[PDB]
Amino acid sequence: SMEVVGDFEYSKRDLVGHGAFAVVFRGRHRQKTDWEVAIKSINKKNLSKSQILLGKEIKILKELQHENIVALYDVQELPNSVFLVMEYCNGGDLADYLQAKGTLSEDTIRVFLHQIAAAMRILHSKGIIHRDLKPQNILLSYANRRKSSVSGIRIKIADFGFARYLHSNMMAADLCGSPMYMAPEVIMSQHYDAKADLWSIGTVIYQCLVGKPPFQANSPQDLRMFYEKNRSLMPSIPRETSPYLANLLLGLLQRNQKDRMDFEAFFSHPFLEQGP
Amino acid sequence: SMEVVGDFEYSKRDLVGHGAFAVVFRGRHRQKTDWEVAIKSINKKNLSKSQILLGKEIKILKELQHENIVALYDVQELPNSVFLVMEYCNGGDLADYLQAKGTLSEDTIRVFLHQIAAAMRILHSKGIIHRDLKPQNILLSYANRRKSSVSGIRIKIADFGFARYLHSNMMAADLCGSPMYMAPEVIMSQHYDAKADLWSIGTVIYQCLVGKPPFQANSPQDLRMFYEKNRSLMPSIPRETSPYLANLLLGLLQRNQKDRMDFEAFFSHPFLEQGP
Ligand SMILES: O=C(NCCCNc1nc(Nc2cccc(CN3CCOCC3)c2)ncc1C1CC1)C1CCC1
Ligand SMILES: O=C(NCCCNc1nc(Nc2cccc(CN3CCOCC3)c2)ncc1C1CC1)C1CCC1
Ligand SMILES: [Cl-]
Ligand SMILES: [Cl-]
Repeated sequence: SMEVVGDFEYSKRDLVGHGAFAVVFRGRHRQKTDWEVAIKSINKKNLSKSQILLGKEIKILKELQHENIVALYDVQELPNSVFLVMEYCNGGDLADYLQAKGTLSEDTIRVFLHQIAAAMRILHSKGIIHRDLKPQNILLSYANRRKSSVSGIRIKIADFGFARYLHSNMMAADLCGSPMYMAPEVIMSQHYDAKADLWSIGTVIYQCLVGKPPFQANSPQDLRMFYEKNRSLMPSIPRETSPYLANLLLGLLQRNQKDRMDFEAFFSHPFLEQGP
Repeated sequence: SMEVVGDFEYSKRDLVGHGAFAVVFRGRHRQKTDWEVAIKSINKKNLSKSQILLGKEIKILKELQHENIVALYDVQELPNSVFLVMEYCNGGDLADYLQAKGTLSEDTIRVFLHQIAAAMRILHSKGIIHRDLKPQNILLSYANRRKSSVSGIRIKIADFGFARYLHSNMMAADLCGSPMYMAPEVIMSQHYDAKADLWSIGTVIYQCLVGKPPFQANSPQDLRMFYEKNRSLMPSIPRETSPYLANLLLGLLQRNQKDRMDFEAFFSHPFLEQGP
């Protein structure tokens, strides 16, 4: 029993992930059957009870077209559900890759980070923040399943469900007329969460290096309060960590956004600029 | 020549406002012709080139149903355009009312502010900020055109095109799974623009009292830079202003968001709690 979604199909058995409002299946083109796809099914009624808008991810994925961001191939609307047909990542997620490898070398981390940074450059230039980056939505794709080493992995960022747009300066003036009544922080495009992804990336790199996240907690409750109470945190960096990677990690893992490394500093951090 | 929009109609001659992506016409129910409506026409192609999502205003207007917020009656989608059929405000905007009256008494300001505050309470409870409040989208409605004095005016907030949702604490955990990789400012719901509307309201009240906005500028450019350069501003309050209204104005018109009065303080400000 295959479900049909435009020119594609999937089995409901082939679940490859899910969240509150969506499930994702491995599927394929119905005729070009070696063209695998990831089909995301969103329940409309469940979604309208959140603040999440239905067309946000669609629009973002079209605007973010790039080799380190999952592609969107088709949208199919039904009475109850919307289907997004997107790029399938045949390597699964970074979480599983880490479980299998334990910890990554600094050389491997550098290669992955170069790709994550490329993704982040395209988000940055469109004023998009992801806000929920984690090993579960940083995905691995192998172009040939023969080339199965690090140099055959292409990283692709997924799940923009919790993402948001940041306006620029005239992005406020150009559509909202005279700004005379507009709050200064809106006119000036001041955004508390503009560096959210940089923290995330920090936690992920740290976990690649060390084998655990830098600040664990038994629940969402504990982690909120731990971050509430401790207004300044030092992650534990192993002594063996190269000086520049440690510098990068401590810059990313700044509890206070204003003290956190910004994108240009991240993109041009000396750890990232290397040869082999 | 009347255009038809579901059970309603309008003339293209009866333009009552516009912006970058929309025009609004006075119209009416086709059979109950004394039921006036405001019909907003949005060009789809123009809109998709902005960051603005098409269904945002629709969803917000449904969630904000309230007597000081324009109602949404119908949505009609066409190949090129979406039409929103909304509550018509037969009194026009506050801008025109101010042009005609010059300046308002403190008693009148108190009555208008009570209604604006009621609107703000419903936004606040749904975590919505408007971000572009101004005299042009704070509208006047008269239920009987006979009762034409202040006590016959009902204030209604309009144009949520530039509005945004703020998540709550578990609004992050409840949909985005484990928050272990999530930025602290995202987990904690820290928002630079959470008080944007309070500044706006400040500028509007000030203009009602004084007859001009507190910080004029020849362009959007000047106003941005003036706010960039001057990190602390004192609005000029007339000596005749009642002490508590002056206090309220200076609390709202804080250039720096962190020093600005918050919603609960605004809603319970002693100027607002009065009898006649
Ligand atoms: O997209 C989400 N999470 C990311 C993981 C699931 N989605 C994807 N998974 C994948 N592939 C995948 C993810 C996890 C596991 C696997 C299955 N493994 C493949 C290799 O090893 C065998 C099993 C494959 N590719 C693409 C995608 C996204 C839609 C474009 C959210 C879950 C609701 C949306
Ligand atoms: O909604 C917008 N701006 C607010 C003013 C235009 N819209 C409205 N105007 C009004 N009425 C209105 C506004 C300005 C002028 C007038 C015309 N006057 C009526 C009384 O005196 C005679 C002329 C009437 N009512 C409702 C609405 C909004 C859609 C629900 C934006 C313009 C693109 C969206
Ligand atoms: Cl957004
Ligand atoms: Cl939003």
